[PDB]
Amino acid sequence: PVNPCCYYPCQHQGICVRFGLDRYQCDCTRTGYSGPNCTIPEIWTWLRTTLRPSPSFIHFLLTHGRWLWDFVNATFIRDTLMRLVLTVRSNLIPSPPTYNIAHDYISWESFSNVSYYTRILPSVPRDCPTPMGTKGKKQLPDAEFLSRRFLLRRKFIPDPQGTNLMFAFFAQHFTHQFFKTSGKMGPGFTKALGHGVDLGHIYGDNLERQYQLRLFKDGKLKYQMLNGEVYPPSVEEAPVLMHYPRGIPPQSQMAVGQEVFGLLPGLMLYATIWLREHNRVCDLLKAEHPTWGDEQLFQTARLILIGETIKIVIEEYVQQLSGYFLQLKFDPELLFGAQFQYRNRIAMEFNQLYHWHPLMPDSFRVGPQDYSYEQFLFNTSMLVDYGVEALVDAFSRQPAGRIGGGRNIDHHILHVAVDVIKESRVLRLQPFNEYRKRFGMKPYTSFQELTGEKEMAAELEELYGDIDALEFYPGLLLEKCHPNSIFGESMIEMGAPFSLKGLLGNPICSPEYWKASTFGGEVGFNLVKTATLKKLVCLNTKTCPYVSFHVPD
Amino acid sequence: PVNPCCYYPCQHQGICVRFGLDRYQCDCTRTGYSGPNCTIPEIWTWLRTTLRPSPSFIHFLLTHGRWLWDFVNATFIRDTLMRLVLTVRSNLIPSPPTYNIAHDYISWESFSNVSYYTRILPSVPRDCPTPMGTKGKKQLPDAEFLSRRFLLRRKFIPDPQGTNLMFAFFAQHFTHQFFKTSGKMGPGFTKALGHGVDLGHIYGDNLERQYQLRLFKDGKLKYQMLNGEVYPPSVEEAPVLMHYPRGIPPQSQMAVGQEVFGLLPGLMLYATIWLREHNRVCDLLKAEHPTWGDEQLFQTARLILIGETIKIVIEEYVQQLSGYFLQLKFDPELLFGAQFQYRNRIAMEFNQLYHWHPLMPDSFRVGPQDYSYEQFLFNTSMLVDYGVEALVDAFSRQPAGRIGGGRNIDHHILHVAVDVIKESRVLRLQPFNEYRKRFGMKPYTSFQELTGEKEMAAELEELYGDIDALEFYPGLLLEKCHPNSIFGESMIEMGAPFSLKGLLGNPICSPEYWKASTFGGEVGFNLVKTATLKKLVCLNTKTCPYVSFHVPD
Ligand code: HEM
Ligand code: HEM
Ligand SMILES: *[C@@H]1O[C@H](CO)[C@@H](O[C@@H]2O[C@H](CO)[C@@H](O[C@@H]3O[C@H](CO)[C@@H](O)[C@H](O)[C@@H]3O)[C@H](O)[C@H]2NC(C)=O)[C@H](O)[C@H]1NC(C)=O
Ligand SMILES: *[C@@H]1O[C@H](CO)[C@@H](O[C@@H]2O[C@H](CO)[C@@H](O[C@@H]3O[C@H](CO)[C@@H](O)[C@H](O)[C@@H]3O)[C@H](O)[C@H]2NC(C)=O)[C@H](O)[C@H]1NC(C)=O
Ligand SMILES: CC[C@@H](CO)NC(=O)Cc1c(C)n(C(=O)c2ccc(Cl)cc2)c2ccc(OC)cc12
Ligand SMILES: CC[C@@H](CO)NC(=O)Cc1c(C)n(C(=O)c2ccc(Cl)cc2)c2ccc(OC)cc12
Ligand SMILES: *[C@@H]1O[C@H](CO)[C@@H](O[C@@H]2O[C@H](CO)[C@@H](O)[C@H](O)[C@H]2NC(C)=O)[C@H](O)[C@H]1NC(C)=O
Ligand SMILES: *[C@@H]1O[C@H](CO)[C@@H](O[C@@H]2O[C@H](CO)[C@@H](O)[C@H](O)[C@H]2NC(C)=O)[C@H](O)[C@H]1NC(C)=O
Ligand SMILES: *[C@@H]1O[C@H](CO)[C@@H](O[C@@H]2O[C@H](CO)[C@@H](O)[C@H](O)[C@H]2NC(C)=O)[C@H](O)[C@H]1NC(C)=O
Ligand SMILES: *[C@@H]1O[C@H](CO)[C@@H](O[C@@H]2O[C@H](CO)[C@@H](O)[C@H](O)[C@H]2NC(C)=O)[C@H](O)[C@H]1NC(C)=O
Repeated sequence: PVNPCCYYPCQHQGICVRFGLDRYQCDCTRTGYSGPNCTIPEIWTWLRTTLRPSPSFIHFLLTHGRWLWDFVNATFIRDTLMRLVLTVRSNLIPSPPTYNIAHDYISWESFSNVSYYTRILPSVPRDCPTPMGTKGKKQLPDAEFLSRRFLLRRKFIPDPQGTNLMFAFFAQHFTHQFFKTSGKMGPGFTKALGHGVDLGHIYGDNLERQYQLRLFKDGKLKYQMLNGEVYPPSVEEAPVLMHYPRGIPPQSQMAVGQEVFGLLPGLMLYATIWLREHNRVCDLLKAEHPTWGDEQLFQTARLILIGETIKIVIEEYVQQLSGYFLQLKFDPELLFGAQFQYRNRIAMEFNQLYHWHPLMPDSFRVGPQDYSYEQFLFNTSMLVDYGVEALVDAFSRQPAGRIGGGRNIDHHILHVAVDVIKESRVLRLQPFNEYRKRFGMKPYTSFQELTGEKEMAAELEELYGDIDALEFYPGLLLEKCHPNSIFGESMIEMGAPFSLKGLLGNPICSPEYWKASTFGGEVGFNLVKTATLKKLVCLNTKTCPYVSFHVPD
Repeated sequence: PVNPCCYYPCQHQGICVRFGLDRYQCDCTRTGYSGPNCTIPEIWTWLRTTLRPSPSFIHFLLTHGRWLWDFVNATFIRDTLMRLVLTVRSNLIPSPPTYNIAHDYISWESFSNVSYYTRILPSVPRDCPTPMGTKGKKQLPDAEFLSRRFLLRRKFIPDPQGTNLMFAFFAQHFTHQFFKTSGKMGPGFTKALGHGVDLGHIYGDNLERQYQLRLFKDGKLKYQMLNGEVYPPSVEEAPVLMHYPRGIPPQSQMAVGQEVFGLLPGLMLYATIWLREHNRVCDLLKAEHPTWGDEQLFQTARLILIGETIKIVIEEYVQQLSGYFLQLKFDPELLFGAQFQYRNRIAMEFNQLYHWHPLMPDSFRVGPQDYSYEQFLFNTSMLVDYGVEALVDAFSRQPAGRIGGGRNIDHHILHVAVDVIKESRVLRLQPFNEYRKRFGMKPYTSFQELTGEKEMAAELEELYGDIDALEFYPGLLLEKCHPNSIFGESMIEMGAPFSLKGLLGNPICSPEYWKASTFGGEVGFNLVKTATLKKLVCLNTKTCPYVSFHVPD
């Protein structure tokens, strides 16, 4: 017969389990629901559900009435909510992890083979009628067409919140620590073990590689001097696998710890920023700690930057993204009261949802100059010709695409979005609406309801046949935005839990790690605590330019 | 000058940090103490310390007055204490981990390179005057002599608590999951990634190896039929690295997942027991779940046995070891209230303290027959000639050495204890008395106080010069026992936290994992919950013999 699990009968996180020839059962353990499918609510659950406001409403409360928020921020309520935000959001993510591409059930292998992404919902069983469960047509909308029609940039739609390329690239740099999908093993698998903010894009994803980059004196990273300015070394001084155009592969060529940053100037830019940071830090340690070995100076500088990364990410990055009036606060001691696992494992759906290409503009403006994609991609010289100050200034001033809402990827990078849909189909990712459910939301009942506009709605409806069969990635980028947001409801609510668990699940946030000692004393500790995009830039430059995650005025 | 940290100035878990040319500072963050060395107690700490009874006293309460305990066990207090036991004990161990052989300071590498054991206290800095801090002679007592004199069995001292070889071997089997010290990388390093009860001694420490053992039908492990009895397959049917005497390396040769079990008959015995278990379980799954793949049947059987292992370990193993009247209880839901990290990382000191060779007897009695060490070690045929029932019966009936108290390793295996002291010295393990401190105890002020007997006391005293300089491993095995115990104060108090954190830090204990679903439903779940040494034996045999962790009457 039909695999019963193809109907996704078990609700509210209950686990579908096949029995006998053709039966199923749900595991409602700890779901707050009981009954055949986990839909009869417990005493308290039912109180919560009635008294739960909508994601939209909360969003509104947070984006409105600064008078109340200026007061809140000023008091401890800032910490009370920050804690709330941290615990309720985190909690929706399995820790320790659950599944992967091979196992649609907890297993020792899935727990211990750190080479996999995890997954939050299982796969569509291989044996289902329609390719995504029980509804839709047999064939699914042709990837290519789907993007052409709904994701291809018509005219440039700027992000309504003032988000800049200075942000965009940081977004890319940063994420590419833990998105390193494997060429050799294939989709579902990751080179970026560590699965978090390990800075394995500065330090390399392996010790052999990291060892090529280390200067081994005073625990510094290797570098080179071009125009009296510090930059990463060449592969001539640091042999190590870097994907680059063969052509000028010695000098001009650079090595960084993420084998892909050689490509776009904005990547190498941040790589330069952080390297200058690493060494600047060491300088301040060796000051304090003459007796310290090179190894210690290295490992400790690392920890500083890891901490520094997470502060900026939370208090600058996510602050800007969210457009909140609640002033976000990075402070691990907030979670010492709570029950939190200090471990992280990158999920595939996360991989899928962080494909923020729409941010990317039509061209790249550097003061008077205006560079084509053709001119910008692979530009081996652009970083060193312009100088970090002038490039930071540049990106800080140029806008970026409203991520969600649709029709907003520039045609150059459109094929990436196509491949994402292609692998989505390879990974057997469940229907969008099923993910809506798992992240607490109500599933959509129409395409018109998904994106509040008839044209795309009816056209999608015709293509997919059914809203339930609407795929995950399309779902995310086509959904209507809240008023004046970078993206819509489903992006926030599925994005948050992954992001926060990534950030706070880091061991350095742990009670065990989060001490002055661990960052070599107060100067270390306060470097983390007083971290700032503007500091990470200007402390490492001769000049201090415009540096921000939003365009001026 | 002298590295200030060689005095171990920072108390109560405060972290010594070198500053400038010759200064130090303590990191008393969250120690419950403040002041220069972390010795000025906080308001509550001071209340706890006054109101803390001695380890000895508690031990007495637990081993005495069954009338009170028969009542306690019968009520919920059994769970209240079991929880207490679990939380207070666990807590003394860093999670996430701290150091390793390379780093005497938290680092990303030490956090993420799972190839190391961790360590609870740092090393003796390389630059200290005496080889163990500031006291003792320059040279340390000659390993060989130290064992000859104090650890070599005179006459056999049986364990006063009735502990048998049936226990002894389980102890060895079990532990050798997570003690797999690496030949190639050297001391400080481990083949046994997983760092816990992963059953990587049944399933192998790698997927390539595990794949050689799997039958790949109905998710069973490969096997062979000798005398109508099931046993592990030969290397002819399962090629895979097994350390064995070259000689009869085809048939007669066996493969198991731990490359060392080929040696002693009691190891292969348990290997046989668990393999029979694995397949017996699969049989019961395939019954329920016809549609299930081979992969699922395999991963799930695993989880059952992992759970089954931990129940028996806690409720039978540690029960017997402890001689408690409080009836220990394996129940993960006990910790869902608490703040617990569901991760484990095997420490070196743990490695060091679990060298329970003294358990091993003078010879091996199998009913009428009496086998020399010469006859027992490497006996390729002994398992299959005798039959598991008759061998279980045998070990269940023969005693075992009082582990602590001294002078109790049989001369055959004495060199192991020598090597342990040798690597202790390689790993730069801190003084015994420093470990006493870190595990809450008061340091010893005399050798006479360590083992309450003048002869060994004054002789040690002369050899080591100072109690502070007394090494870790000697300390553990020479210390006086509580009345009628298998070992003394320091073994329990340093052993417990590691053991419980190993057991309960397992992901399957997690809220996220601990569901009927995860073990494929109620039959799975109850297999874990109703687990028993006696079941693990008799359900897999034609006959049911004497099977117990203690000798009869
Ligand atoms: C001009 C700038 C950019 C270019 C040229 C670009 C291009 C690409 C390419 C070629 C791929 C790989 C396609 C594949 O493997 O199928 C990719 C994937 C990806 N992109 Fe972009 N992208 C840009 C900006 C961004 C931004 C702003 C983000 C948002 C943080 C981002 C995040 C990602 C991620 C996370 C992946 C998948 C990585 C993995 O699975 O390992 N990229 N992009
Ligand atoms: C006749 C039985 C036994 C023999 C012949 C034996 C012998 C040995 C040998 C040869 C070593 C390795 C020496 C070295 O690498 O320096 C060793 C280490 C060890 N033994 Fe025993 N032993 C026996 C029983 C036990 C028992 C009852 C236990 C207690 C659980 C035990 C636990 C260990 C452990 C945990 C190690 C270190 C493993 C590692 O670092 O990987 N053994 N023993
Ligand atoms: C966990 O850490 C250990 C030890 O740090 C890593 O193993 C070791 O890796 C290094 C570099 O890969 C090897 O060092 C040697 O140094 C010279 C310096 O020029 C190098 O050129 C030589 O080729 C040589 O390999 C070392 O041999 C190797 N072995 C050990 C145990 O020291 C291990 O790779 C780490 N584990 C993981 C998975 O990262
Ligand atoms: C994590 O899991 C992956 C996938 O299970 C492991 O990689 C894969 O390992 C297997 C066995 O080592 C390879 O399978 C192939 O199967 C045939 C069957 O006879 C075997 O004889 C061939 O030699 C062949 O290798 C497979 O190639 C390999 N690659 C992948 C990604 O599938 C990986 O080893 C695991 N990671 C760790 C560290 O355990
Ligand atoms: C909808 C458009 C605007 C609102 O005007 N942006 C957001 O809501 C972005 C956002 C918030 C608020 N996240 C938090 O849940 C969050 C924000 C701040 C703190 Cl402190 C904690 C969580 C995210 C977590 C992850 C994420 O990427 C995947 C985006 C977000
Ligand atoms: C001193 C001799 C007798 C007492 O007569 N044995 C013990 O005390 C052994 C013992 C107890 C009690 N452990 C618990 O702390 C323990 C026991 C039971 C539960 Cl449920 C939890 C912890 C150990 C944890 C680990 C361990 O090996 C390293 C031994 C032990
Ligand atoms: C739980 O869900 C299952 C499957 O989704 C339900 O079975 C369906 O019953 C509904 C209404 O009673 C019908 O629409 C279908 O005929 C059934 N579908 C399938 C696939 O079997 C089941 O009724 C639910 N459990 C209960 C008892 O409410
Ligand atoms: C990559 O960028 C570099 C430097 O940014 C380009 O060289 C400059 O281009 C501008 C206008 O495009 C001109 O003024 C000059 O030809 C160059 N700079 C000056 C003032 O000398 C280069 O052409 C680009 N290469 C690629 C890959 O397109
Ligand atoms: C903390 O410990 C250090 C070092 O162990 C103390 O320094 C010692 O002071 C004691 C008594 O005052 C003397 O025995 C030694 O002369 C000192 N030893 C060393 C190695 O310096 C220090 O006094 C303690 N901190 C305080 C202020 O109580
Ligand atoms: C290993 O053990 C086997 C079987 O347990 C030994 O063979 C038996 O030894 C007993 C007495 O030692 C004798 O009755 C026989 O010689 C054997 N069994 C019978 C009844 O046939 C064997 O000698 C041992 N080998 C080693 C490694 O010493």
